Amino acid sequence: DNTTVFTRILDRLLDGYDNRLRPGLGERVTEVKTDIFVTSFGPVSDHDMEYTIDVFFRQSWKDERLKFKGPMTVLRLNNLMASKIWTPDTFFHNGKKSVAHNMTMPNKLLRITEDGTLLYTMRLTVRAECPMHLEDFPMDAHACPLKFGSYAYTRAEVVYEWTREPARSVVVAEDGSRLNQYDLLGQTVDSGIVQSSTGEYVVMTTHFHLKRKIGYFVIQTYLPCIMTVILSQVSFWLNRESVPARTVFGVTTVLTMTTLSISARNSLPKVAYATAMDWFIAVCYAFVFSALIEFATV
Amino acid sequence: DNTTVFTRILDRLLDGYDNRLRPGLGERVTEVKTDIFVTSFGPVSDHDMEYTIDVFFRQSWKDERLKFKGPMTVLRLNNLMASKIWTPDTFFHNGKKSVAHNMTMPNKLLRITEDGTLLYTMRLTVRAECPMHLEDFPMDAHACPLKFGSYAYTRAEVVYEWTREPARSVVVAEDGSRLNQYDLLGQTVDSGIVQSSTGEYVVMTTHFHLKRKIGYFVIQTYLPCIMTVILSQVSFWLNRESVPARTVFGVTTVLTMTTLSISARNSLPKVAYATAMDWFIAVCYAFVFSALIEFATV
Amino acid sequence: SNMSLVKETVDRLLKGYDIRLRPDFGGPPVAVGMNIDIASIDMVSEVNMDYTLTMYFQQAWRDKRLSYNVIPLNLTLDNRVADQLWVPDTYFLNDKKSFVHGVTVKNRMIRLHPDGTVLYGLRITTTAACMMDLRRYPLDEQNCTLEIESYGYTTDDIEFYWRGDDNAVTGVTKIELPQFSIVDYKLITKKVVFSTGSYPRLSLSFKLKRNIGYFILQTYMPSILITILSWVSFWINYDASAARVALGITTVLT
Amino acid sequence: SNMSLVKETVDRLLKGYDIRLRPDFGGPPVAVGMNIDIASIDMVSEVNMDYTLTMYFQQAWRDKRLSYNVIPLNLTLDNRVADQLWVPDTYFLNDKKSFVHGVTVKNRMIRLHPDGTVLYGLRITTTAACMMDLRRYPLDEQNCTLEIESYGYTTDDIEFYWRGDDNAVTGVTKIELPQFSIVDYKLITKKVVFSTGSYPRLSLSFKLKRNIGYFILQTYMPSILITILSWVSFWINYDASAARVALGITTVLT
Amino acid sequence: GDVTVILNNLLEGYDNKLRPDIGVKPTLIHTDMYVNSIGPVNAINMEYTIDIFFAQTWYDRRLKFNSTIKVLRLNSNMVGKIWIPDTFFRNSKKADAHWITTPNRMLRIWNDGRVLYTLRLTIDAECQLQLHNFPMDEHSCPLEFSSYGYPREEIVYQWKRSSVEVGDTRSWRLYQFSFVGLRNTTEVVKTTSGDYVVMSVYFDLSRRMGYFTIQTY
Amino acid sequence: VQLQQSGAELVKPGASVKLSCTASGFNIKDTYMYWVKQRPEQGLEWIGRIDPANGDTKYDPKFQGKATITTDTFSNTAYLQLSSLTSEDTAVYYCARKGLRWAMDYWGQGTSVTVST
Amino acid sequence: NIVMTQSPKSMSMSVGERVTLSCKASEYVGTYVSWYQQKPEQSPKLLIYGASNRYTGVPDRFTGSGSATDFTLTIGSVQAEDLADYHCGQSYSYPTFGAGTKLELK
Ligand SMILES: *[C@@H]1O[C@H](CO)[C@@H](O[C@@H]2O[C@H](CO)[C@@H](O[C@@H]3O[C@H](CO[C@H]4O[C@H](CO[C@H]5O[C@H](CO)[C@@H](O)[C@H](O)[C@@H]5O[C@H]5O[C@H](CO)[C@@H](O)[C@H](O)[C@@H]5O)[C@@H](O)[C@H](O[C@H]5O[C@H](CO)[C@@H](O)[C@H](O)[C@@H]5O)[C@@H]4O)[C@@H](O)[C@H](O[C@H]4O[C@H](CO)[C@@H](O)[C@H](O)[C@@H]4O[C@H]4O[C@H](CO)[C@@H](O)[C@H](O)[C@@H]4O[C@H]4O[C@H](CO)[C@@H](O)[C@H](O)[C@@H]4O)[C@@H]3O)[C@H](O)[C@H]2NC(C)=O)[C@H](O)[C@H]1NC(C)=O
Ligand SMILES: *[C@@H]1O[C@H](CO)[C@@H](O[C@@H]2O[C@H](CO)[C@@H](O[C@@H]3O[C@H](CO)[C@@H](O)[C@H](O)[C@@H]3O)[C@H](O)[C@H]2NC(C)=O)[C@H](O)[C@H]1NC(C)=O
Ligand SMILES: *[C@@H]1O[C@H](CO)[C@@H](O[C@@H]2O[C@H](CO)[C@@H](O[C@@H]3O[C@H](CO)[C@@H](O)[C@H](O)[C@@H]3O)[C@H](O)[C@H]2NC(C)=O)[C@H](O)[C@H]1NC(C)=O
Ligand SMILES: *[C@@H]1O[C@H](CO)[C@@H](O[C@@H]2O[C@H](CO)[C@@H](O[C@@H]3O[C@H](CO)[C@@H](O)[C@H](O)[C@@H]3O)[C@H](O)[C@H]2NC(C)=O)[C@H](O)[C@H]1NC(C)=O
Ligand SMILES: *[C@@H]1O[C@H](CO)[C@@H](O[C@@H]2O[C@H](CO)[C@@H](O)[C@H](O)[C@H]2NC(C)=O)[C@H](O)[C@H]1NC(C)=O
Ligand SMILES: Cc1ccc(-c2nc3ccc(C)cn3c2CC(=O)N(C)C)cc1
Ligand SMILES: Cc1ccc(-c2nc3ccc(C)cn3c2CC(=O)N(C)C)cc1
Ligand SMILES: Cc1ccc(-c2nc3ccc(C)cn3c2CC(=O)N(C)C)cc1
Ligand SMILES: *[C@@H]1O[C@H](CO)[C@@H](O)[C@H](O)[C@H]1NC(C)=O
Ligand SMILES: *[C@@H]1O[C@H](CO)[C@@H](O)[C@H](O)[C@H]1NC(C)=O
Repeated sequence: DNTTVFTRILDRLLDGYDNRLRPGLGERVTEVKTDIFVTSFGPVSDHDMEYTIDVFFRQSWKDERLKFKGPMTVLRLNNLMASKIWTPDTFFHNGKKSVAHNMTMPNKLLRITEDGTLLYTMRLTVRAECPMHLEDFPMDAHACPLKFGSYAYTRAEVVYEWTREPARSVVVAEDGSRLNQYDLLGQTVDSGIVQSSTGEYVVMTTHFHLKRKIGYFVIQTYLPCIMTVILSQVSFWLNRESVPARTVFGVTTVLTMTTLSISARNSLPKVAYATAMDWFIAVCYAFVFSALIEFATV
Repeated sequence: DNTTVFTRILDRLLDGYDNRLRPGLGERVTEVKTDIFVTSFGPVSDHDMEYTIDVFFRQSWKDERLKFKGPMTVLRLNNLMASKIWTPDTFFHNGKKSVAHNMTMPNKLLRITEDGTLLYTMRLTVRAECPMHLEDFPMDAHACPLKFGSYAYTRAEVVYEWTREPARSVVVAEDGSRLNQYDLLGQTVDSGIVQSSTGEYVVMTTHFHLKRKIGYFVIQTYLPCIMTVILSQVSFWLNRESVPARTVFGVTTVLTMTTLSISARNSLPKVAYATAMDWFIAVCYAFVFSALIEFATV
Repeated sequence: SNMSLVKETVDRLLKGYDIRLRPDFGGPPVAVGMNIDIASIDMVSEVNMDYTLTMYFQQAWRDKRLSYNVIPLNLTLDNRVADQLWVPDTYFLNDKKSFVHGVTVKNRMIRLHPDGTVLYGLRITTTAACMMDLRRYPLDEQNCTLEIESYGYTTDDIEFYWRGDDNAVTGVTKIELPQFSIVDYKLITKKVVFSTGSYPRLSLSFKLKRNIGYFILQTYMPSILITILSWVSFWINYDASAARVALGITTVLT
Repeated sequence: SNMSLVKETVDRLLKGYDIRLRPDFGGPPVAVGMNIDIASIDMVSEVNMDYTLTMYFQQAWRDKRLSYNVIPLNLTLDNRVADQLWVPDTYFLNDKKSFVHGVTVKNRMIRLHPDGTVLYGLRITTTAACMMDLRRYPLDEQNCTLEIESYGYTTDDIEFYWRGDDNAVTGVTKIELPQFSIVDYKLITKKVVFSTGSYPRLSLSFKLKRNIGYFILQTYMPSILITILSWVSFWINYDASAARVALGITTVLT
Repeated sequence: GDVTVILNNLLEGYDNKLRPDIGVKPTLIHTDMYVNSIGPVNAINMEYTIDIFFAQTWYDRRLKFNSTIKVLRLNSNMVGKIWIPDTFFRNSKKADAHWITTPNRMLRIWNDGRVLYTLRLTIDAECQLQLHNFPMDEHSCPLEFSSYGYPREEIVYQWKRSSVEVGDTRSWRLYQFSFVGLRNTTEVVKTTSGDYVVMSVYFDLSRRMGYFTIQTY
Repeated sequence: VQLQQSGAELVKPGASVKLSCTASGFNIKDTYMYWVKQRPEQGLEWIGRIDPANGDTKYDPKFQGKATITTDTFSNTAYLQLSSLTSEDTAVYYCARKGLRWAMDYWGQGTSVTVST
Repeated sequence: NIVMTQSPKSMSMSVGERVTLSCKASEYVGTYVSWYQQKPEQSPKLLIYGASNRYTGVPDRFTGSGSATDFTLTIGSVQAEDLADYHCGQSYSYPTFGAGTKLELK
């Protein structure tokens, strides 16, 4: 007792409930209101060209079949109740490998309001592909997208919308930022349509604008390259008669420029095109090699 | 059918059976006889301070509820029967991560004797932590433990014991040794008590005694160091006029010494204290510098 | 006796038990006491900005639906009973990857008491994220935390507290790290507000001080003694240009 | 019809079927025939002392309870039926980690025959421990093996044999490895005794010979050269100390 | 609801262990494929990644229904209730479907019993690269698939003219390779358990020498 | 489907006025309710919005205090009340409903609120 | 506060031919720009919701487009019923409307 009334309410709700059918299957279109809270913007992987993001993924929709009358206006139920009812089959269009967290128990919540409205939040770590053009590397900025929508329900059946104003519908926790070599300038949301052979689907888009931090690349490539160039330069002040000295300087500097070139190329992915750092390295290499040619002519 | 009698026997055994309650839940103490057969002693990771071991973990106990009278004295049953009955929840206290193999089916064994004795064996790969002090590295020996006992059952409910004599209950296959740079000298077992926030528990301990093989470290770190010292010393016999030659001797000998110093440290984890190899490298390093100072002063 | 009695008691307890409803579903919040026994801080990586923590996570609460008086002793039941009972939906916000140890069986405990109290234990190893400020590296002190929170239940439904409030967390002094030392730790009880409500959060945090001993002989001594070697150029006769050139360039390469 | 009758017979076969008891529980051992089709040997590693092996692992045994005569065709059933049928508990003793492929569904086959035979296919990738003797590396030949035996059933309950005994393992010729060449392979049948009893063991072993061509140019050639240039010092007059000393000492460094 | 009644009738007396027309004729399955992306082609492991939307269409006499609803549009809840072909990729080192937020599976059933079943897959297909001519080598290596346990007498796969379509190709992960084009193929392969219709799609990839130029030349 | 907004109101300067927007054919709890004023022959300007299910209200930064949006879920009505009225408040006030892509799909007939003596 | 600049402020273009209304946004408003029609002495009527979507029961001569900040509304052929004031509003953030442009025939 003291909960038999609630047990009866829940048992009545599920009784004669078909969770294979979306709410309002024939009468109307199921309107799912979506919201994202980013508890942490994970590190960006350039080699894999992906970023990790940990979020509270909130979805809300109205289910007439779940209307109830009871002492409580909102039923805060366990996650396991969510499997017995219809929930949207949202998927991430550009998601590579996403994990639904389950410690200690599935990180999901289901809340039912007496009017039939449902709130369904889950905790996720989404790994989404973020295509990048690295022609300006390491002084480059990217808008990493997070597209999501419904699998198996077209615009005519399930549509997605932001719970609140689109500008305020994707919220990033102030302290949640696991970026090391990037800066999160802001996020932008959009809504559109995906044209598919199976139909037309609603896609909700979010773009996170990142600008790469250059301090590490400065310290590891540009300052060493400038220092190698100057080390090659100082040979001119050296004595002409010290031919072995100047030869050692030149050859060692050229070897040093090759090792910096090869070590700098491995950091970024094996893209075909040439990045800004590549041009800087090439020009520094040319300068040191010209110093060697000048010593040879002398 | 000849199988109908056994189906009836198994249905009578499991009728009105509670696998949530240990044998003798209120009257006596469930005494679990334990036995280990090491099919292979996996590699020992010094950097992670852990070792891998593959075993057949054997546990035996008596369950009066499972007494039967049939044409056979022992029921060799499919492992899925193990889930239908009560089994001890043994766990490894110092296990970092374990695998209960189930290819192609759960590698488990369940034999019920007519008098209610149970034999429950399983194939496991236990990755356990082996705290190890590396002061005498690479001339160091370790006693890597393997502690196991019950989860949630105190000594007043479940007590463990070795099946055979304690000196003969951990058996290692002669061909089953996956060690590369360690020598397995033997194993010792002990049984004790552990006090936790939840109660008092029986802990069964096995210690595997390991001796590190030095040959790799000989050929990789010592011979290079003695050779470097002698190569630095050869500079003594050279002419006092050959200043650049002896200078190059000194500088490149120190180059080799620094390379060997950095290359030796990664061969073992990041330990604050200094190992024997570090002392040897430091002494050879001091000798090389000594020789260099002799050349510089002369 | 003592076996059929226990079986019928447990059967009656689980009869008509609604796992979908928390203790006092329509009443006041259920209080859950958190008890932790740190087993090890397995590794602390600056590359991944996380650390691995193995622990015995214990939760205690009261479920009057699981109250019995016909048998006088604490009941320990097979861990699979935890699936038929209600357990708090505790989660660690800052965990990247975690699991419950499952050998030989799920390392989980269910202990019932006559008054209805439920002691629920788990052996959990979790990789938790903690951003590190490496400006003073390797002379830095890090502060990595584990944030324990309820997912679906607000402060109206559930409340968290440390059982003991000083002895709630044990085993910290025993932990040994190859390149770290635990300066101290703190247990914090607070509340966090999200768009969906206010939730109870507990935070266990450690102050880690890095051991400089390894880094000395790994990076500082080589650089120092390479500088010592570089100074040797002065003692050599300045006529031998090639010798001093080789010396200096070798030091730069080192 | 040919659908109602098939459904009827399949319903009859699984009605009152005791999965816990092997075929002929009290009688003679059940004979299981083994076929392997080596899809590939992905990677042989010296550091990890193992090799990955993808294969189609098929087992054939005869089960009286699964005999039907009202339909003259071989019934291939959706592999979910295997969860309701007895299958031998075969396992690979020397495997580290293995999985059955699960896309688009579990890569599993169950085929019944009117005489009672059951074909049980599985697609398995297995990382098997293969300890190596590197005395003659890279001039060495390894003997990686795969040890198949029954876990719960002794030789009084089960007997393994190769189905064909010569063409039981296929695809070894088609296998390709970047660094190894498969000299030959052998199929062995035997019985291994443990304290729990005696069990049937099958062994599949490959002879792998390292392709020296890579290593010659990769390692020996730089060595051969460096030790040749080291002889250039002889042709130079001993008067010029700097050149000879630099050449020898840099050869040593290389 | 009406759809609830229809679905209840369809599943009543339905054996998902038996394929349609089990004792009659081979089940003809039409397969399409949308190549969402061709992931990196790493030669060290001798494999390549590909993300696809696999679609399969067949006819199930047991799923015929008469009603004004012409197509039953369903989510993944029904995938495991009806019979599904056991298609697998023969040269896959490892593949997995997608499960966030729910199983990325769709199921549509028409009046005439036709079933359309699509799902999202990422496959680490293995193909041998003949690294002669590298880094000028050109490769064209497959993504084969077939039924695991059903020989050609029971399951037959068939392509469509517009079965295989590709994405934009600009967001693809190919860095050192360029996608020249694709071709499809069907054949019969002799196996220990019988003859199986093996369907193949070949992706022609041309290497880019630009990166290795900078790296080594 | 239709918002039966109140009638035109004549208000002396400095006197608060209550404007009601009655919704029919839908539950205001479902969507947001908006209030928009249009000056004579001028562009529209958003005043504020209310989320009746939650009760939250946001305002054009220039209307803090000068306006107050409230709802009556039981009455299925939205109210706008202006604290103080000046010569600048003699406009037409519209009630609108949040639409498909956050568009104001349904508008009320409007209320003429003239401030004069 | 996104400011939607709507131009031209007025039009007297001849009946029967093309009309182009261009609305520009100060900041990014992805596709949440809507077009409302306001006939004299009457409440506004929604014409375009989102960018390039028509509302139910709208003449097919109306069509819009726009991506980030440049949005336009096009009428294939004017009619006597199209003589009305048109306002562009954004809903990416708290709503703001444009100045509105009057359409006239002559
Ligand atoms: C050795 O031991 C191994 C370890 O046990 C063992 O591996 C395990 O094998 C089993 C069986 O093969 C696996 O169980 C299956 O899993 C399928 C999905 O697999 C993927 O996902 C799971 C994780 O599961 C979570 O997420 C999925 C995704 O949505 C959910 O479906 C689950 O509910 C679950 O969600 C919970 O967990 C979340 C987070 O953890 C929580 O947030 C959440 O709230 C939930 O609590 C992964 O483990 C899998 O990864 C592994 O497998 C891949 C294979 O390629 C490997 O590559 C990888 O490395 C991993 O090893 C994988 O990603 C399920 O679909 C499947 O369940 C269906 O089938 C069974 C059998 O018929 C049914 O009983 C079951 O009910 C399901 O059918 C229903 O659902 C389908 C839709 O999928 C419907 O189409 C169908 O009609 C039916 O609907 C009906 O029932 C519904 C009730 O469910 C009802 O709602 C409907 O209305 C309708 O009535 C099955 O559970 C298990 O995952 C493996 N685990 C691991 C670790 O490998 C291995 O096989 C053993 N080896 C041998 C040789 O024996
Ligand atoms: C995520 O965590 C949840 C919470 O535990 C897991 O749910 C558990 O799922 C297992 C596997 O299905 C359930 O065990 C099963 O029970 C049924 C009887 O109900 C039995 O037929 C099966 O053989 C199996 O034993 C378990 O009850 C369930 N626990 C609860 C309370 O939810 C879920 O599996 C996790 N997801 C994954 C796969 O990571
Ligand atoms: C590691 O980092 C955490 C996070 O900053 C530190 O926790 C902080 O601890 C202090 C003192 O224990 C908290 O301040 C206190 O707040 C209460 C609020 O009622 C106030 O009454 C006290 O007077 C005091 O100001 C602080 O809130 C807390 N941080 C957070 C985010 O909650 C922790 O001390 C650090 N060190 C260790 C060893 O954990
Ligand atoms: C790789 O290593 C395995 C294991 O050492 C080799 O298997 C061995 O094969 C020989 C020849 O078939 C077996 O000898 C046989 O012994 C039986 C014992 O009664 C005897 O009756 C036969 O006449 C024959 O002499 C040997 O037992 C077997 N080793 C084991 C442990 O079973 C294998 O040959 C090696 N090479 C390859 C390519 O697999
Ligand atoms: C993919 O497979 C389809 C079907 O096998 C091929 O379709 C044929 O296309 C040619 C045009 O070159 C037509 O002449 C044939 O009539 C088509 N066959 C059928 C049955 O329609 C298609 O060419 C294949 N695509 C490739 C190989 O790239
Ligand atoms: C053969 C085939 C073709 C297309 C699909 C398919 N089904 C969907 C459903 C939803 C969404 C968003 C995308 N879907 C796609 C793929 C697609 O069209 N893209 C990516 C543009 C499935 C099988
Ligand atoms: C943190 C750090 C420190 C030093 C380097 C460095 N590495 C090189 C290699 C070669 C040459 C010529 C100069 N190098 C320099 C010089 C430098 O960076 N300075 C002086 C600030 C890079 C990073
Ligand atoms: C497999 C291998 C190969 C070479 C070495 C090696 N590394 C050094 C470094 C320095 C010096 C002076 C000599 N080195 C030698 C060779 C050597 O010391 N021998 C022969 C006694 C070690 C292991
Ligand atoms: C159960 O355990 C608690 C705490 O360990 C103890 O106080 C209590 O006496 C125990 N109950 C019984 C019946 O022993
Ligand atoms: C059934 O399988 C057996 C296996 O050997 C084969 O010989 C026989 O021809 C098959 N029967 C039919 C009808 O295909």
